[PDB]
Amino acid sequence: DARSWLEQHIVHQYWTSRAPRFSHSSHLHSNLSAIWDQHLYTTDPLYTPDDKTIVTETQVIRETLWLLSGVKKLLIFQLNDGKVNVRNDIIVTHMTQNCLRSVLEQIAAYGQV
Amino acid sequence: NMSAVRETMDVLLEISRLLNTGLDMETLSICVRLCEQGINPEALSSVIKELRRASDTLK
Amino acid sequence: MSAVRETMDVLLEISRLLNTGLDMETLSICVRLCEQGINPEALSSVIKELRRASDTLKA
Amino acid sequence: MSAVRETMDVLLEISRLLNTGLDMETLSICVRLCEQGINPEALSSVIKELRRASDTLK
Amino acid sequence: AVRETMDVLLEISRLLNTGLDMETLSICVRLCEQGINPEALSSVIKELRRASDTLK
Amino acid sequence: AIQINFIKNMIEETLDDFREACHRDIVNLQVEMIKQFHIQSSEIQMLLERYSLNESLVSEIEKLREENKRLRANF
Amino acid sequence: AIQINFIKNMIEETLDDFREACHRDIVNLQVEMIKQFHIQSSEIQMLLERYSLNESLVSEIEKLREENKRLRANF
Amino acid sequence: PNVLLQNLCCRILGKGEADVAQQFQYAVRVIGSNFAPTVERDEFLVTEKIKKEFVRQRREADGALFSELHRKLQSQGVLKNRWSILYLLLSLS
Amino acid sequence: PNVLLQNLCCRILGKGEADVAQQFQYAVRVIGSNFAPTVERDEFLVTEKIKKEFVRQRREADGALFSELHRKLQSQGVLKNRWSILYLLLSLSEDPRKQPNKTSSFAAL
Amino acid sequence: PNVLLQNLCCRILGKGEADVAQQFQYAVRVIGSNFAPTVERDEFLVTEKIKKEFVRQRREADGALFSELHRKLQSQGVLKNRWSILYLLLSLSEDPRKQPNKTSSFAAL
Amino acid sequence: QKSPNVLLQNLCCRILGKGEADVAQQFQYAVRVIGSNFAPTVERDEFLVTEKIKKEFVRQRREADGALFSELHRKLQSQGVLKNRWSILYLLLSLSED
Repeated sequence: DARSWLEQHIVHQYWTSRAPRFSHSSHLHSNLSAIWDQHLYTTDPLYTPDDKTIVTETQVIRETLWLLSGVKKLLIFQLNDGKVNVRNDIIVTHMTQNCLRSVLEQIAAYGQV
Repeated sequence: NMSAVRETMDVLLEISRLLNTGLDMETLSICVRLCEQGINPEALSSVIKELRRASDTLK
Repeated sequence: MSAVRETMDVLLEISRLLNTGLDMETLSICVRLCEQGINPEALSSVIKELRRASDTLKA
Repeated sequence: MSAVRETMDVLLEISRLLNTGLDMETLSICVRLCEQGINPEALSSVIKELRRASDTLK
Repeated sequence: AVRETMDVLLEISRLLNTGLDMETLSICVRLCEQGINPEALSSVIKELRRASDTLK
Repeated sequence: AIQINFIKNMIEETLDDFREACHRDIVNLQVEMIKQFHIQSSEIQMLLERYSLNESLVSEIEKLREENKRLRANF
Repeated sequence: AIQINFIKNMIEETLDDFREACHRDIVNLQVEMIKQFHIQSSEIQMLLERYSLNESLVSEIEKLREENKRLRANF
Repeated sequence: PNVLLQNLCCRILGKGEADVAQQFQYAVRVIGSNFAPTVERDEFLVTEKIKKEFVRQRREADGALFSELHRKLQSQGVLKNRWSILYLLLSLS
Repeated sequence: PNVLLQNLCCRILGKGEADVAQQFQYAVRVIGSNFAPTVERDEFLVTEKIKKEFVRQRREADGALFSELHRKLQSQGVLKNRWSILYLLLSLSEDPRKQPNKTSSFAAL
Repeated sequence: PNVLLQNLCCRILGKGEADVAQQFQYAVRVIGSNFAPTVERDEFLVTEKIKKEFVRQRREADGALFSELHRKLQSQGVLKNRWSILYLLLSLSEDPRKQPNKTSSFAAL
Repeated sequence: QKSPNVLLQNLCCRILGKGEADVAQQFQYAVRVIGSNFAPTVERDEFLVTEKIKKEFVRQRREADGALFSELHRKLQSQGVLKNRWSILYLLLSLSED
């Protein structure tokens, strides 16, 4: 079946949730986002657990590498020409969402130009 | 962090008393957390209202 | 079959502007369903229920 | 005993005005139910459904 | 009463381009006079009509 | 006449939004009807299988049949 | 232009009183509908358990069959 | 309340406090849920509704009497909550 | 009441007397509910709705036939439930510039 | 219809070819309850609802575009099934402001 | 901790006035209600909801209460620890009484 062959040999989807998503690794240092997010869910009784698009290591970085010399991408919530800014739900497996954004905004500006 | 939850609880608590309600703060604090866990405003309203209907009948 | 290809390019413009959120393959199923005859109320009602269901199952 | 009968009697005249032939007995019961706390809206549905069933059945 | 009333109903239904036979209208008058709710009665026809279309 | 037709046409704009909100509400309502009947049907199907007969008993009628037959296929 | 906005708003206010009333009736209906389902389902389930008869009862019927047999020829 | 509901059923169907069980049970259910309101505790609003209905049907005279009768009941100072009983007779109108 | 609904069910669906079971049973259920219908004893509003319907549908004349035939009915002194017949007739109207859904093979679902 | 309704159940969930059984049987039941609609056909009336909706969500430009697209649509091929198609897209129409709460935290209830 | 179900159990328990298992049946009921499909009525404007609440105060002659609430709205927004304010404002709207 063409669909089951396509699901295996191409990276699981991140613009759609129809094919779930790599979100494991076996060290205890690479599950950091889940613990940090947990710590907050235990610590603040008012916490919104942000909904987040799972990556799937080094595929957000090739799409920043696309941007940097080519066309716009829709996993980046950019607006107009002078504002190229970062989508508000992208995370990498082993970094805090706040921490990760902080870098995506550096290289956002170097693709802004 | 302890101050932040408390200041938030307080601004809401002034407003609640003004629109009148038999509810204590502690149940109102849960509601914020239920909204924050998502959940459509009609589902949230119905269950709250229903609990109140059940309390009044019971006592 | 030539015909079948042209209609879908214009149709995909409306659906993406209007916010509907159906990929190509699924948009073809509904057009089949509407041609074989379906109540319009049922078709919208299922699509909305399957979508709500799918997001919860996943998460 | 007087007092309830006096409420029911006024109610009886009003029922004739609205062109409804509720019984004097049915009225006395209704005053007692609503006085203990019965929402009126459910109660009117009850009276209606039973009056209709009796009519069909005959 | 029945025949004359049927003749008038039949002509109205034909103006409406509404597929109804002679048989429906006569049965309809008889129910209406012994008492049938017009909402109930109507719903029965609408539904019966939809089923012959699904089957056919 | 002029103002009457202005007020009329605006009231219609508003009533269209309201009609459609109600229309949608019946669609949602129909979903709720059927989804609750579907849960229940599922509970009943399972319960009537359990309490209406002993699953225990049927699986032991097959066992004695399998044992008895095999004994006899050595005579 | 100004009188027009006033009348319009006034009609909007009456359409709010009614509109909010129409929504509330639906909401009541919904909450009741769900209620009738959970009540009816809990009664159906307890009731079905009474008349279908549990496994315990089934076993005692077999026990009685075993008593008649013993009484009649093993005493 | 239970016994009052039993008498109400008995009086409408033909007297008998037994074998009216099915219809009773149904009533109980009906009582046990809540039915949508228009008004809630405004005995005054209901008095207007009564009047309003008598003008719409061309039974104005009936409305003229009602008003007097309504003052007499007010004068006796009986308590049962007026709103609830008056709205119930209007609802079966 | 049943005897009559059954006859409506059987003639219109066509003879099967086992394919007409479903519609028959429904028909009993709707009539077995008890309610005071709304839009009853108001033949006047119902006549005005049909006359308008002929206007929308671009047949002026059909309204004029309807007024005449209607009056003819009043004069004979037939019907004790004029409104009801009128209400049924109106419900079932179709306008020949919209098309009702057909589907067949619906059964395989 | 069965192969088509089914394939919809597999695609929407994006996974499962018999793990979508529950959803299929459910879709079949729903479709098996007979809805009646508020207005059947007329191209102009459904098109208008979509235009008013456009204005209402502040996507005025797009609303302007949709009219070009509508006319275009007829010329690539004439539809007999348009009202129903145009409706389906209507009921799935959304506003560009706000989110629908969380529905990825709602599963845990 | 703060999962939807746990948060609901806390509600039932304290309001009915009894222990965890004595409110077990109303807890089952409650879950059925939440899990009913409800479609958002708010997909637009924090403002429009704030306006309805202000309308409620005026409607009951509680004008002073609307004057204070308006100022209080501005504060509620400003601390902004709530990201689903709108929902809360709707809940409070339905709980509006004299």
